[PDB]
Amino acid sequence: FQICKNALKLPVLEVLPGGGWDNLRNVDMGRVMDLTYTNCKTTEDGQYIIPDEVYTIPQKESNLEMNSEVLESWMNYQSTTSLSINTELALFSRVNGKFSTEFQRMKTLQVKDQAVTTRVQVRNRIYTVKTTPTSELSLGFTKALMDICDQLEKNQTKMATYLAELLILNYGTHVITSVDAGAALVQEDHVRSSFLLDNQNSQNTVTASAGIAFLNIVNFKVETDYISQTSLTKDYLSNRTNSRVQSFGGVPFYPGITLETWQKGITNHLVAIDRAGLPLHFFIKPDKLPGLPGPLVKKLSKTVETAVRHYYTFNTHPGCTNVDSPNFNFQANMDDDSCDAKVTNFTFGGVYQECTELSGDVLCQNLEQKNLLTGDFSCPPGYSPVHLLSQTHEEGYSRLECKKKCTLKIFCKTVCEDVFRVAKAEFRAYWCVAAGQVPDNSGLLFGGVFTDKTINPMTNAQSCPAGYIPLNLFESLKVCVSLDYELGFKFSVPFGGFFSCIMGNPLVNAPSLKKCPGGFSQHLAVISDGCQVSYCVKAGIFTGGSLLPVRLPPYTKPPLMSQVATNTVIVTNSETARSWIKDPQTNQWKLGEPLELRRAMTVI
Amino acid sequence: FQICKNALKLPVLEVLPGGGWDNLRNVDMGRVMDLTYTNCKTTEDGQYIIPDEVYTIPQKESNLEMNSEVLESWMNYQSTTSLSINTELALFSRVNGKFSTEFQRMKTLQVKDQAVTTRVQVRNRIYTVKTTPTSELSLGFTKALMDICDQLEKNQTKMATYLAELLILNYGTHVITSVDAGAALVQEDHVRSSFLLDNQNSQNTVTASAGIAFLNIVNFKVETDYISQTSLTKDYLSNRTNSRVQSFGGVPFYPGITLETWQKGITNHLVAIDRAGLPLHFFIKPDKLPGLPGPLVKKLSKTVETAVRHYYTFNTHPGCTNVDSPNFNFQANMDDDSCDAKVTNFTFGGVYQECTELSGDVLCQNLEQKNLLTGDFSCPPGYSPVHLLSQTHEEGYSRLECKKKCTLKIFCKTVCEDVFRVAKAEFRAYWCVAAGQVPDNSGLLFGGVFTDKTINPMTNAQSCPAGYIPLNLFESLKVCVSLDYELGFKFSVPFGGFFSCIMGNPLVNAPSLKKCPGGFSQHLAVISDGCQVSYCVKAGIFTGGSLLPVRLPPYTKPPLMSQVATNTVIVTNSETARSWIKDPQTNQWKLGEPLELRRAMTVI
Amino acid sequence: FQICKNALKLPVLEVLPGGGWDNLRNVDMGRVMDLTYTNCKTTEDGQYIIPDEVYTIPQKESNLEMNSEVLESWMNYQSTTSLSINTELALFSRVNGKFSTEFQRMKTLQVKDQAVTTRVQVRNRIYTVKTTPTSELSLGFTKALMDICDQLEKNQTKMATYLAELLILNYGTHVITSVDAGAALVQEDHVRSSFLLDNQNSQNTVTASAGIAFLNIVNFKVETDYISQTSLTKDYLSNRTNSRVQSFGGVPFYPGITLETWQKGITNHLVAIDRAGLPLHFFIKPDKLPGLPGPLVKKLSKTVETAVRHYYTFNTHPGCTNVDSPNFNFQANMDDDSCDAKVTNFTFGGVYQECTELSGDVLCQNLEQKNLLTGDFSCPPGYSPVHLLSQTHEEGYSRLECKKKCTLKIFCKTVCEDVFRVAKAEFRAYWCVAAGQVPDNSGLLFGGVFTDKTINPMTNAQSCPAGYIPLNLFESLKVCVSLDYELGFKFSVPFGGFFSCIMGNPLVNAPSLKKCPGGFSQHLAVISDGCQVSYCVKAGIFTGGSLLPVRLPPYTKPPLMSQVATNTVIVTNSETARSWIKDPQTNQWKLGEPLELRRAMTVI
Amino acid sequence: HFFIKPDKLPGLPGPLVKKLSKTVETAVRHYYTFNTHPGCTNVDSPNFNFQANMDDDSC
Ligand SMILES: *[C@@H]1O[C@H](CO)[C@@H](O)[C@H](O)[C@H]1NC(C)=O
Ligand SMILES: *[C@@H]1O[C@H](CO)[C@@H](O)[C@H](O)[C@H]1NC(C)=O
Ligand SMILES: *[C@@H]1O[C@H](CO)[C@@H](O)[C@H](O)[C@H]1NC(C)=O
Ligand SMILES: *[C@@H]1O[C@H](CO)[C@@H](O)[C@H](O)[C@H]1NC(C)=O
Ligand SMILES: *[C@@H]1O[C@H](CO)[C@@H](O)[C@H](O)[C@H]1NC(C)=O
Ligand SMILES: *[C@@H]1O[C@H](CO)[C@@H](O)[C@H](O)[C@H]1NC(C)=O
Repeated sequence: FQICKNALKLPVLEVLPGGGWDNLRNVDMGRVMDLTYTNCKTTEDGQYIIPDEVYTIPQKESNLEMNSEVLESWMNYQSTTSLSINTELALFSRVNGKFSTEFQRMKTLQVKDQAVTTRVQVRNRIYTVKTTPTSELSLGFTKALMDICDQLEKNQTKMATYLAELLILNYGTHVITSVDAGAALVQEDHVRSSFLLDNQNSQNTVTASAGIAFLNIVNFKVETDYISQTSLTKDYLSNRTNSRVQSFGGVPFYPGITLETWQKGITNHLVAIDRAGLPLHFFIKPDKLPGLPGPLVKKLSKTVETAVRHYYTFNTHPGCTNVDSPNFNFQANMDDDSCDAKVTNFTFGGVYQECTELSGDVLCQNLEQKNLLTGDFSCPPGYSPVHLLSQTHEEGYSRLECKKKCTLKIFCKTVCEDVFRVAKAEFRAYWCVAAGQVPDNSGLLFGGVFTDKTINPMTNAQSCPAGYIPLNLFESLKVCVSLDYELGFKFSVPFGGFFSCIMGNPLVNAPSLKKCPGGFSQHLAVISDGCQVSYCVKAGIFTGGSLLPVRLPPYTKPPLMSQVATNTVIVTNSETARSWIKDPQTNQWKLGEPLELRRAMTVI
Repeated sequence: FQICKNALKLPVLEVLPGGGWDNLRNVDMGRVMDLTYTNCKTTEDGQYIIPDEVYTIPQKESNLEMNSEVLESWMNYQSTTSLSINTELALFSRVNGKFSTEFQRMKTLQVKDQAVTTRVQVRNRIYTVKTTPTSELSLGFTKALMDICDQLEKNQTKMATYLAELLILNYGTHVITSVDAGAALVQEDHVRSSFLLDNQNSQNTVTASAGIAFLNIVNFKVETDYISQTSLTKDYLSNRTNSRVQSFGGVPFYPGITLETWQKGITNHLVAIDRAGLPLHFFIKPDKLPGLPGPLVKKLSKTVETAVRHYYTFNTHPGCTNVDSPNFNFQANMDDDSCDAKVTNFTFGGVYQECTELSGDVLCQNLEQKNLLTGDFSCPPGYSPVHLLSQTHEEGYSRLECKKKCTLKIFCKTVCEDVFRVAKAEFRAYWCVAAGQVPDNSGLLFGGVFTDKTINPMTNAQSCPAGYIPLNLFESLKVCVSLDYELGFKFSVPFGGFFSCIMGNPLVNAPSLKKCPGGFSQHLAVISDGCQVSYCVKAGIFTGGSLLPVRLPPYTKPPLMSQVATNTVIVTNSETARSWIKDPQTNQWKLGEPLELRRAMTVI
Repeated sequence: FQICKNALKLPVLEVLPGGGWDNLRNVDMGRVMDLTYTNCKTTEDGQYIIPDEVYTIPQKESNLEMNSEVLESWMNYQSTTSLSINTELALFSRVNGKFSTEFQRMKTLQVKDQAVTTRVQVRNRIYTVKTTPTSELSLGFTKALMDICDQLEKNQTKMATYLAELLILNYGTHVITSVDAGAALVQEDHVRSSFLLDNQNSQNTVTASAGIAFLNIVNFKVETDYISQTSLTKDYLSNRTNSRVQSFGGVPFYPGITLETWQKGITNHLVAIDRAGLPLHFFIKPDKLPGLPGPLVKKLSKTVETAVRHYYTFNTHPGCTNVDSPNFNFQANMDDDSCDAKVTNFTFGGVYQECTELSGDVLCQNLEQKNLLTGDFSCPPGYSPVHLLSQTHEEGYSRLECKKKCTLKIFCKTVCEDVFRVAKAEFRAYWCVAAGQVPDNSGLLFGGVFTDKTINPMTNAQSCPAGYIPLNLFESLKVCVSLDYELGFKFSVPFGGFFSCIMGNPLVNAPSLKKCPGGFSQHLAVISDGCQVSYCVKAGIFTGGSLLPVRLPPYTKPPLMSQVATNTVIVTNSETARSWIKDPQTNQWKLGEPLELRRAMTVI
Repeated sequence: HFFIKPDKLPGLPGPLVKKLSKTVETAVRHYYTFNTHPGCTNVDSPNFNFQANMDDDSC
């Protein structure tokens, strides 16, 4: 786009709608649109140039909120940088933006201080920039798309999902279509809930005081002299906690910039104020990719959909988030009435595993372990076996076969042959529940849980407590269970249930959703081939504390190539008489009846 | 248009009438007009150039409303950015602009604070820019039009509607014809209804105080000194809540800009102040598209009409919106006298489903489920079966058939054939109503509802309450029904009725409109192939709370190609002796008698 | 990139996401991306140019935190220079940044003064710069990658791990993908915990005082006059310890720079504010390196993974870090409930070694030593032998063989032949534990430990205490054990247990994790061929004191070439029919069936 | 001594470079031990050695 800047001496449009966007991480991950500047299309005013596949409608509407916008609960989270994306009725609208760099701070300021958040935003959005419907894709994005297509062609349903998760990590969860270019001047003013409970009838005065304080802090730079200083403003400042005036656009903010010099500061600076986009799985349509065939593009879109879904469900964590309730879970984003649900107590029953291995019995015996009570895969008397996960495990083993041909024993040289013998071993995890009123003595007491990735919240380290035996559940899931009841009673915590991605725990009252009852705090334990297993515990002190970080894709190490690579040179549909033949090129699909019939007669 | 800027050193007209416009989202979605600058046609003053297919009549009328414009109820919603579009007698004039970024804030400020909105607008509209009647269409818009035409040609009545909904998402619901270029300076000053009830005879003084406060806040930048400061102004500021001075045009606003420097700021900035346009389905006329045939263009216009209708009815939600009434529904946009209607109570009867599948019985048994009371598709004694939806469901299944030809067992290679076996399974949902005075013990109690898309407002999460069995209605509609009466009485809520897009519930008193009686709050449940099904519940606390977000098109995942693609090379009319023959090109329709008769003799 | 600076007179983007990043050392080690400037791609504003394989999304969001951010405990460590990397759920998220130049100072200020840290940060991040997914690698990084590949090809599994550790030392542990270019103005204000315990209800005032003090120190440069000076500010300054206003970006900070001149100072200066990247072992994918084969790249990635793991576990040290507890370990980064664990006391049992040498018995007898009590490899009565390490040791011996051919005894000249006879000697270390209640008289008392690398914390020098015999454990591990009980009782310290990388000590209660019980402080002793052995001691005064420095890779001297170099010209997979043939070039892998079958028939 | 690796010097052979690195290592060691002097460095103790750098509990 440098040729257009040379021909037209004016800065390029700063924020562009072309490119992927992540709802959780709250950042634009990658570029999904090519956005060529072959023709120097500019904004209707001589200020910014725009790519050819993007049109802009200049709104240039500047608002001056004289009073603050109060957010009582943080479940809504009317976000600043993206209000039209964190609000859509997506797969999960509640956790649409609950992992942002802004919402994390807002949450740690709202629950740890019992203080609602009030913002005084001055958003002078300049351009509502939008993508042209007939826009192409960027070379990197379409290259990753074609790579996922070729990997779905080679019957690698695990490697294709892994590459889709990598694409989401590199291109977000939503393709931005609309974006409100402009600037913002927000003061995320958190104020105690008791200040609103004492001024519920005078909330208008609270909002007015917040707004005038924002205004006089922006312009004056002097804290001893402000405008409209009253007693209620002093009480507001006294009940005020963690004030921060954040200018999302324009020249970087300081308490000295008069709002005239701030609004005039928007001449080159134009940041996304209200970006709105559709999910990327919906963006990849059969007409969007001309060379790639229709049904294959639809299968790839379904793969991207299920990968975005695995991203969402693994990222979000269900649990009550009511500040006053005792079973309040701080880490949870999406809240159900678990804290309000009747509290109970369950006795854990133990876990065992089965080995079904090809060869080399040393590797599956590591993941295989028996019960603590009985010592065998049989369920303890009085409990019911519940299935958790039925998938295969494999790790690569590098073997090199060397045969040396040595003449006169001085020309001796070693030449080898690298062989990678990936061994697959089926593994299944089972855990039982007290379906009957069995004695609590037999009831194993859950003491904690840890693997090499997460940290045991009870011990604050990747370690097994004293007196407990580590039980390897799948590969590295080390559950710590008490060999006896009393000596491990003070340290341990009542169990909540083990539920996985395919099958849930029966503890919720015969339908049983993938959740733990009795107001127990749920946490993730292990991810395995795009499937999660979760542990739930009593809502104690260790359930809260720190905020859970954002889990990022991919959710598995690169799956090894167990299946052989396939070349689906011919693609067919049973519904319609539509086919697609692969040319000698890598990705060049063309319609032809003779070639199709010939290659079909050859393959079958 | 850069050649005209080089030849004539002056900025281009900022806002243009060419382009689509969405009534609900309140933004210009896409460009429907080409707007070529082949001839450098300018405004009659040397300030802005205009496209060749657009003429402008300069009004340059500047108004200074010294007093505010009060809006008692928000049902009218005289919008700021578009007053001539949100007022037309369209398909739904009440919800014409009820999903705007402005109206949402106005509503949350009007009902949550019981405060009417008053605006002091200074709209100096400069140019009443209008489109030439003999104007062509943009390449992207006409390309999407031709795509919808070709898809209606291939007998894909579902994919064509999906592409029409996508076009509406990309080109809005109204093609703008007139637009009032200019700037605005509005103060959306919300003031309590009690302040107007106490000053009903002195509303003129309230409006004067609002206007003078707007004026002295715009110019002075000093809050301690204003002009015409009286006691009534102080009472107005005391009863004032969420003031915001929003300048829709010109240089971005700040409390320091004297209105002289604001009005002089309009030299390059020209935003749409009063945009007026006709719906896009009416814009696509037989004479608008020369190559595309007449009756096919009319069928495409009817498709766009029904798609805009599906957009509207799915977006809008009917329910009483009277602040004082107990059955007030906050989310509802269009209001009938439901809250004033006589309150009742109905006992829910249960839902069952039928499977009619081609092959592979595993997929339809997921959507098929029996009654909770009886356990069979038979209606419970004393109830009447009511039909909800009769449409087919299908999901794609990717199957690849591989036959390997391996010589010496070392040249072994796998070559497959991608086959997509879309399986269609007819599904029908039925729910019964207590036509007679049946016991309430048998009457199933509605506990809530959720799918993978929406969120259960009772549980605030996508989850089934404890003690309830999830009932899959169509694909993912998981209704939670109580197995017993008492234990689930405190959590559940009296039912309101299930009504779908094709058939409504008989609960409204034998004609039965698609609505729920007794002042019950209505909400959307599932969209399926452009058809909506709705659930209605007692107007409790959970019905209000947050405002319902804007539902966006398309209202279904891309429908799979079940029907075979067709090439209607010949098009005929039974009324008139008019035909249209397809040339070897993609879209090139030409009149010819010999070609028509020959190809007709060949096809039939 | 100088051609783009000549064509476009503007500074290059200062911080770039391309390049490796070390989590522990908290610095960008090396460059992992080539970042060519073949096309002069610039930022969307005329301020900075960017490499072709890097795109930037300008956020330009400037925040002004009016109140401080309090960190009660230093276990979370929300870092300033990298908040999105020290938070990810990596192999070890607790020690993700516990070896930074910032965290070391924060720790020595937090525990030695019992003072929590509060920061008032002004981070005006300008560009969220990100790497293109289809980006190549830098010549040096890909050269080191190819070197590790060739060394894994030559069956040097130790030299390959050594080169991987060297690469991590030269390219960090994480490949940066996202980076928030900008500036920061942070005041790491440490304040006593008693000041927060006395103002727990008034923590908002403490944060406000910290923020206003930051603001008035930044701008005024005069310490006698500040704004908003109250009594609580004076109490804050009285309880204040080690204040430091650190500007991470922009023009270097001084108390005179008004924040206007600081924010305006960001025109060329752009430092990483929030850098986010994935681990480098995950960055090296089969598609990232085209020439290098797939399974070999996967094996190299596993080698880099295990080398990063050895870096992490050797760097981190587990031990309780609770300030109030008596068993507080200052050096420990990751904390378990060891201090809270029941305190015990164990009697050390002694160490012996075995020699299994090829030839030249002088070298293994140095590492071999018998027990002090018994004087033989037999375990003392009442103890249980525990294995520590089973690996081979070797050191190079240079021998030159000279035979002189001298004519007339005056032409006499010496010509030799350098021969390097690396001698490998197997060595095993065993140490016993009092499995039974043996007398304490026989129980050897652990007096200390030292080698040539670390320093004995009891003697503060590499020396053996008087009256103790040095016991060489592996090569240089000189454990000092008491020959008697009483005379060495005052100097010595109760033992905690010897646990190594492969096998742990059985002192933790038959599973025994690699840890020491009873709240004993753990320290590293010796690293040997990528394996660590650790000694644990009673949590006394000498366990704290100074902070442990950062252990840096490689964790072994260059392993001698014991195994012969191999040329795996052919690489094969047993799962898929995929192979890779080496061309006469160094690293040029190409697919061919005839060449593969021929060379396979030749090698086997 | 660690910087001089077999790959750092291409012309010079591997084992000879390793022997030279061991020579540089032992020379740096002779530099260190000859430079440093062990002795107690506690100001209050009577046997305080001022010249000593590294301190053991000799005093
Ligand atoms: C394709 O992958 C699936 C899933 O692992 C497997 O069941 C099937 O046998 C594979 N087919 C071929 C031809 O590799
Ligand atoms: C909040 O304001 C009330 C009003 O007087 C005051 O009594 C109270 O002390 C304030 N709280 C704080 C924490 O300053
Ligand atoms: C066209 O579509 C309709 C609606 O699905 C269907 O009834 C009809 O059989 C189809 N005709 C052809 C020729 O595909
Ligand atoms: C509104 O104005 C009346 C007039 O005196 C006053 O009594 C009342 O307190 C005001 N309400 C608020 C909320 O300030
Ligand atoms: C390769 O190295 C391994 C590990 O030291 C050794 O066991 C094996 O014998 C070596 N093979 C060759 C051919 O050098
Ligand atoms: C901390 O502040 C309190 C409040 O008066 C004061 O009593 C105390 O002396 C202060 N501590 C220090 C170390 O200045």
